[PDB]
Amino acid sequence: LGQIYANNDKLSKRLKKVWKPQLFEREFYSEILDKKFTVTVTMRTLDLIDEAYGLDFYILKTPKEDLCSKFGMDLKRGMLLRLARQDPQLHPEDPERRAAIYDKYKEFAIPEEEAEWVGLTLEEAIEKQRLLEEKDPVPLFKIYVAELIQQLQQQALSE
Amino acid sequence: ANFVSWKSRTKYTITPVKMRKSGGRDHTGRIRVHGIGGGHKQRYRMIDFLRFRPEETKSGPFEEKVIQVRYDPCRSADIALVAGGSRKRWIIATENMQAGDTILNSNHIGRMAVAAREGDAHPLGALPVGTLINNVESEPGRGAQYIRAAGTCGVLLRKVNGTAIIQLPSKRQMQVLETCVATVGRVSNVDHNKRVIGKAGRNRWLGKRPNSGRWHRKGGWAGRKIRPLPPMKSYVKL
RNA sequence: UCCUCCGCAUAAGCCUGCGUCAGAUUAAAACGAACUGACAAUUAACAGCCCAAUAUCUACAAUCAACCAACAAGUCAUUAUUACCCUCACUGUCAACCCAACACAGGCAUGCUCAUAAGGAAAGGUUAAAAAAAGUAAAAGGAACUCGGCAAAUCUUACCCCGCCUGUUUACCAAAAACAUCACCUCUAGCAUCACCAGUAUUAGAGGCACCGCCUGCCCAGUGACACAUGUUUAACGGCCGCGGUACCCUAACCGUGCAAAGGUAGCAUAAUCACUUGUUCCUUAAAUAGGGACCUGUAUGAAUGGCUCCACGAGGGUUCAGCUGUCUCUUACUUUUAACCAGUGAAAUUGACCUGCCCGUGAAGAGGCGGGCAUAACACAGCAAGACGAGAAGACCCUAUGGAGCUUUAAUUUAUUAAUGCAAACAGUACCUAACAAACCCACAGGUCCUAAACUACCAAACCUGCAUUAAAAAUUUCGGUUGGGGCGAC
RNA sequence: GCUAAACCUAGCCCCAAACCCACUCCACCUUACUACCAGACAACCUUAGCCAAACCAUUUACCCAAAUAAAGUAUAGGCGAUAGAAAUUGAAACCUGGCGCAAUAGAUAUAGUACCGCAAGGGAAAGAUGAAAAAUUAUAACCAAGCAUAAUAUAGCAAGGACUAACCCCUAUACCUUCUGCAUAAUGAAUUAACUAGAAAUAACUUUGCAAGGAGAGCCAAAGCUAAGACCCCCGAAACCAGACGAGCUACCUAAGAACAGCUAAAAGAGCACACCCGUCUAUGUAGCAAAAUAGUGGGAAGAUUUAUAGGUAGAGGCGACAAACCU
RNA sequence: UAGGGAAUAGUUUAAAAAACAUCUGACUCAUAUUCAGAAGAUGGAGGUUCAAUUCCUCCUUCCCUAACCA
Ligand SMILES: [K+]
Ligand SMILES: [K+]
Ligand SMILES: [K+]
Ligand SMILES: [K+]
Ligand SMILES: [K+]
Ligand SMILES: [K+]
Ligand SMILES: [K+]
Ligand SMILES: [K+]
Ligand SMILES: [K+]
Ligand SMILES: [K+]
Ligand SMILES: [K+]
Ligand SMILES: [K+]
Ligand SMILES: [K+]
Ligand SMILES: [K+]
Ligand SMILES: [K+]
Ligand SMILES: [K+]
Ligand SMILES: [K+]
Ligand SMILES: [Mg+2]
Ligand SMILES: [Mg+2]
Ligand SMILES: [Mg+2]
Ligand SMILES: [Mg+2]
Ligand SMILES: [Mg+2]
Ligand SMILES: [Mg+2]
Ligand SMILES: [Mg+2]
Ligand SMILES: [Mg+2]
Ligand SMILES: [Mg+2]
Ligand SMILES: [Mg+2]
Ligand SMILES: [Mg+2]
Ligand SMILES: [Mg+2]
Ligand SMILES: [Mg+2]
Ligand SMILES: [Mg+2]
Ligand SMILES: [Mg+2]
Ligand SMILES: [Mg+2]
Ligand SMILES: [Mg+2]
Ligand SMILES: [Mg+2]
Ligand SMILES: [Mg+2]
Ligand SMILES: [Mg+2]
Ligand SMILES: [Mg+2]
Ligand SMILES: [Mg+2]
Ligand SMILES: [Mg+2]
Ligand SMILES: [Mg+2]
Ligand SMILES: [Mg+2]
Ligand SMILES: [Mg+2]
Ligand SMILES: [Mg+2]
Ligand SMILES: [Mg+2]
Ligand SMILES: [Mg+2]
Ligand SMILES: [Mg+2]
Ligand SMILES: [Mg+2]
Ligand SMILES: [Mg+2]
Ligand SMILES: [Mg+2]
Ligand SMILES: [Mg+2]
Ligand SMILES: [Mg+2]
Ligand SMILES: [Mg+2]
Ligand SMILES: [Mg+2]
Ligand SMILES: [Mg+2]
Ligand SMILES: [Mg+2]
Ligand SMILES: [Mg+2]
Ligand SMILES: [Mg+2]
Ligand SMILES: [Mg+2]
Ligand SMILES: [Mg+2]
Ligand SMILES: [Mg+2]
Ligand SMILES: [Mg+2]
Ligand SMILES: [Mg+2]
Ligand SMILES: [Mg+2]
Ligand SMILES: [Mg+2]
Ligand SMILES: [Mg+2]
Ligand SMILES: [Mg+2]
Ligand SMILES: [Mg+2]
Ligand SMILES: [Mg+2]
Ligand SMILES: [Mg+2]
Ligand SMILES: [Mg+2]
Ligand SMILES: [Mg+2]
Ligand SMILES: [Mg+2]
Ligand SMILES: [Mg+2]
Ligand SMILES: [Mg+2]
Ligand SMILES: [Mg+2]
Ligand SMILES: [Mg+2]
Ligand SMILES: [Mg+2]
Ligand SMILES: [Mg+2]
Ligand SMILES: [Mg+2]
Ligand SMILES: [Mg+2]
Ligand SMILES: [Mg+2]
Ligand SMILES: [Mg+2]
Repeated sequence: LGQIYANNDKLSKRLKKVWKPQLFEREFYSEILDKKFTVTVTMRTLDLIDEAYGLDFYILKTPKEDLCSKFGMDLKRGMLLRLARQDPQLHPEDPERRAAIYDKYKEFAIPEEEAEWVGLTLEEAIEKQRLLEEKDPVPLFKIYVAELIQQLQQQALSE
Repeated sequence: ANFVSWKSRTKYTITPVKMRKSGGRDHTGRIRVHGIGGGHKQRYRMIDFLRFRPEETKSGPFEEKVIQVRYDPCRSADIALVAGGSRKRWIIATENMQAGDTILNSNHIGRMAVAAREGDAHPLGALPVGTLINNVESEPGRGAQYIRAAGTCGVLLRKVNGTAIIQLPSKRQMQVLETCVATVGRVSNVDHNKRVIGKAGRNRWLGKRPNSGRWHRKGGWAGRKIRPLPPMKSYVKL
């Protein structure tokens, strides 16, 4: 979103101008996820994927500020979680193939605890934390039965 | 705005349906077409434009009996209630269609051309060249979209390579597949274009609002223009 | 005694807003109270607040609905199976009331009453001047009034212009000849699931003109539009001629010559038509710049931005017969209101200060206020409108401001936007090219040797989207110099 | 002698410091403040313009993360108006204070209430005893305009010179603004009280300090340099742009309603004529009963009629039988 | 009163030419038509230039336009 001078002459009118990228709908295959996705992409995206030698490398290598896509960040978390867990659901009946794929991308592996939070927005992260911390309150009946028993045992020792 | 089209009914019926006027407004509530408003209230009678619609469990050519021919407020041509088997439906009446007549809805194209009776529905391939037709469809099974107005008729000009060339009321030729079904004869109400409105009020009854009083200078668009008939419109894909 | 314009109810609105008691607060006057404090109140049967599912059904108006005849073609209808044992909750209910700053001559839907069974009071008291308002009556005359018969009275004749007609418009200075309109014509469009339209060229939309009747002549050079090979198109924008001579004079059937796309045709004409103009003549009046009929070169009439007739219609504009009348000659009388006086209550514009005369002269050029004269105890009430360049609105006319805004456009600037087209971008593949000839010789043929038998690929992916261009459409932003015996025009 | 006058508090302003943030029960996104039923709509998208350039058309400063300095320098720009860095440099930092207001001030605030507007929105006014009011026959008085006590006596900007004496005599054309020039019959002003309008650099001058140096890093300097003093108003358009709010009036439309006596003709965008709708002509009214009415007289009144209810179209727009109509 | 344009043979046009009219002849019984010949002009005055219808200036005649706002 910007402005231009008509006929590239500053002394002429200043006009609003919007440059839009050329969008293409293409199908991509993920080795780590063993699934095909119909993603709307640009020719730059195709070039970047070629330079990375595949979609999986592109998704794993590209930082968040360069991916500029929530969907891309969700794919990254999916791939990273499978690498962190060494998930057996990838090619369940072909353990050898599953282990070659995971070896190909071993450089990007990270601890599972960290991978679960990759790509999450602050709102999503807050909701995830809230669910982890949401527990029914403990009835005070149980707590008081513990102080009592613990207290009675100490009294017996003094006797 | 909260405009909802009245055209919500999903099941065919011969019961007159309550319809809502637009006033020339679109769904946004702004005037889209000028000169529309008011007029007598009207109910819509659902017209079946697919003359060859066999009953659910039936197939092949079938006949129907004309029960009544009556006025239709929603169109210039008259409409006829026809009954065949256990089904009743509204259709467009032909010039000489009257109660008690029997009409034939066939899909059969034979080596020889049939003797065309007014009001019968046949495939264009089965009709002699020069037959006056009406309620023609562009593609087979699409349903009649052409030559539906009062007194209108087309003529079957040629039949070549499984296709039919017809002349439209505007005189522009129209190529279609020979399996496209048409109705023989002219549409009812041949003297529609001779009617006289007589007074401004009668136009108001028809739902027409007066023209703007703004004077518009005429421009280059105006004045007689003698142009060649447009090239034959073709719906067949080769 | 007199009004009845109403009245009662519902709806909508309003929300305790003339019930009791206690207060002397008050109603544009007044101690009853609509104001204050307290205390009471409207009780559901009227009304509001409703409904198990799925599929399925629903051609045949209304009008006393019967004859009759229609078009603008219409407000009222189910079944099948499954599910279902229960009961009268909740809310509106008052009034002298709402929208109009007000206890406002205004606004305000429906039912019933059709003059009342309901609802109300035009006069605070007096007097009986002017001017003013609303009425009644008027001698003789009867439009002599006046821009005009406005108003009033009576209640009628004929005609003209414009518009066909009913209808529509500047809420608050214009109701019309303006707009619409039946009719006629031009232009665009071959089509479906939100307008157009649940429509399909006897249709739909964009316009012009204005029923009907007789008609609508000539022109496509220019502009526009359309179409492409020239070109087509005026019921598209628009246009539709000179100079000199010839029958005594007017005039020229006629003749010469130039120009143009065509040279205004039919009609009509002193017109609602630049002036000339109160054109000329007949009719109309005692008298007519009015009106009607004609004559008309209108050198600026004129044919769907329509011409010319003609029924019916008009709170349109004009003329007129007869009658009518206080319009007038020329005013008068009476009643009511207002008025004046008494009592109660009690505004507004306005106001430099005023101890606020007349004449002539003077003066920023029209003096109550200056000069020279004259006049002159003080103070109310009622009239009047010559002055206080009277009051009211920082003149709307006019000019000025490097002040605005609306509108138009071949003003400058621009195409971001919309549409079209081109290229790039993106996207699959289908096909790859033939004009000898022996002259001699060979070869059973079929053909060969010599005198060339090379080289050489073409097409090609429709839309959508994005980028860059081009042309349109529809718009945007901004401006519209100065001088000037006011400005403009001319000139500079 | 009345009307009045007088008052010192309520609180408020600017800083500092400190991060900030509520709760009974019940009700509240449907017509909010409404106990209790089948749904599934969902947020982001360059500010513009006034204005300055003495028009205007490119252009015209707007905290963006450290005071100072580098520096108004490099640089940008109808190279005009004006805009304007960085490298580098590098300080201090103890809330409980006031040469701030004191009822026309200070917050609009006693209150976002009353009141105004359909809505968004606009938006006030004012209080005053004393230790005790369980001391109320208390706390004296004197002061604006306006009046009253107490109308007025030839003549005149109202006074001045005077005079034994108010007047009589003589002299004298209010004020401000605006203009060549105003008693002007040119502007403003009833009067009282309160409120209500000159903001700063560049240099220079004056008076101190130190002095070829001055200055509490930067800067200037061929008597300079440092510090100080001292000069630059108020109210007013028609407009322009952005974002909201409006069709309870009115224009047109949508859904479903309602009204239209009698007579003629009996066919009617037909005639006469009520209700009803409109508003031709005249008078009245003109701060009115009324910010468009009243009386009479008129046009229409089965239709392109009139009308109640709910809904729709919104300002670069809507709507329009084009009157540049109408859109509170 | 202000402003623009125009003036060519007797007539009407052209950029010093044509057309007719005029005069001469031939053809005809004669006239016209026709054919062959002939003549004739740059409104006025002043000036530049070797040379001016063709560069300027004033006047006359005529045409067209404007002559307004309260
Ligand atoms: K019909
Ligand atoms: K109320
Ligand atoms: K009123
Ligand atoms: K009228
Ligand atoms: K043309
Ligand atoms: K005449
Ligand atoms: K005459
Ligand atoms: K009329
Ligand atoms: K007077
Ligand atoms: K003068
Ligand atoms: K300006
Ligand atoms: K205040
Ligand atoms: K003044
Ligand atoms: K004067
Ligand atoms: K003066
Ligand atoms: K004045
Ligand atoms: K509405
Ligand atoms: Mg229809
Ligand atoms: Mg029309
Ligand atoms: Mg029109
Ligand atoms: Mg009930
Ligand atoms: Mg009641
Ligand atoms: Mg009304
Ligand atoms: Mg009574
Ligand atoms: Mg009374
Ligand atoms: Mg009275
Ligand atoms: Mg009285
Ligand atoms: Mg008399
Ligand atoms: Mg007279
Ligand atoms: Mg008479
Ligand atoms: Mg007279
Ligand atoms: Mg009259
Ligand atoms: Mg008319
Ligand atoms: Mg008006
Ligand atoms: Mg009106
Ligand atoms: Mg009027
Ligand atoms: Mg008209
Ligand atoms: Mg006609
Ligand atoms: Mg014509
Ligand atoms: Mg002669
Ligand atoms: Mg003629
Ligand atoms: Mg004339
Ligand atoms: Mg007369
Ligand atoms: Mg003309
Ligand atoms: Mg004309
Ligand atoms: Mg025309
Ligand atoms: Mg008629
Ligand atoms: Mg008339
Ligand atoms: Mg009428
Ligand atoms: Mg009086
Ligand atoms: Mg009195
Ligand atoms: Mg004054
Ligand atoms: Mg004088
Ligand atoms: Mg008096
Ligand atoms: Mg005076
Ligand atoms: Mg005056
Ligand atoms: Mg003025
Ligand atoms: Mg401006
Ligand atoms: Mg200029
Ligand atoms: Mg000037
Ligand atoms: Mg002048
Ligand atoms: Mg000029
Ligand atoms: Mg400027
Ligand atoms: Mg300007
Ligand atoms: Mg820095
Ligand atoms: Mg205050
Ligand atoms: Mg005093
Ligand atoms: Mg004196
Ligand atoms: Mg002057
Ligand atoms: Mg003087
Ligand atoms: Mg004065
Ligand atoms: Mg002045
Ligand atoms: Mg200063
Ligand atoms: Mg601007
Ligand atoms: Mg805006
Ligand atoms: Mg409404
Ligand atoms: Mg409707
Ligand atoms: Mg009736
Ligand atoms: Mg009628
Ligand atoms: Mg009538
Ligand atoms: Mg209307
Ligand atoms: Mg107009
Ligand atoms: Mg106008």
